[PDB]
Amino acid sequence: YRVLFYVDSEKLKQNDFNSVEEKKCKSSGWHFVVKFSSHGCKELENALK
Amino acid sequence: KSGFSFGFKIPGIFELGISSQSDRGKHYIRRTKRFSHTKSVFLHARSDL
Ligand SMILES: *[C@@H]1O[C@H](CO)[C@@H](O[C@@H]2O[C@H](CO)[C@@H](O)[C@H](O)[C@H]2NC(C)=O)[C@H](O)[C@H]1NC(C)=O
Repeated sequence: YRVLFYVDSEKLKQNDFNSVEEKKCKSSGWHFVVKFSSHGCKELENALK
Repeated sequence: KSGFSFGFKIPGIFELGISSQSDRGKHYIRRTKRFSHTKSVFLHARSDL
């Protein structure tokens, strides 16, 4: 009475997360009747999982 | 955003004033996601007596 049982259990888990966010805003105004105004912002956001 | 104003007056008042403002901003977004899972089970049995 012989018995031979082989079990090969394998589990693999891998997870990667990366997020990049960059925001830059620049505004300049000069007046000397003369009036000048400039306003502009930029926003960038990215996320991957 | 941008704005400009100019005014000039000289008495002999006479007076003149002009102002200009222009604003425009655009926002764009996009989201994509995908998920796929596969599960397969193969069982084979053979017995001889
Ligand atoms: C859009 O971006 C948002 C950022 O909040 C994402 O929202 C969450 O993202 C995380 C990332 O793993 C998930 O675990 C959460 O379940 C998300 N929450 C919700 C309420 O969605 C979102 O996944 C992005 N993509 C879309 C909305 O399609």
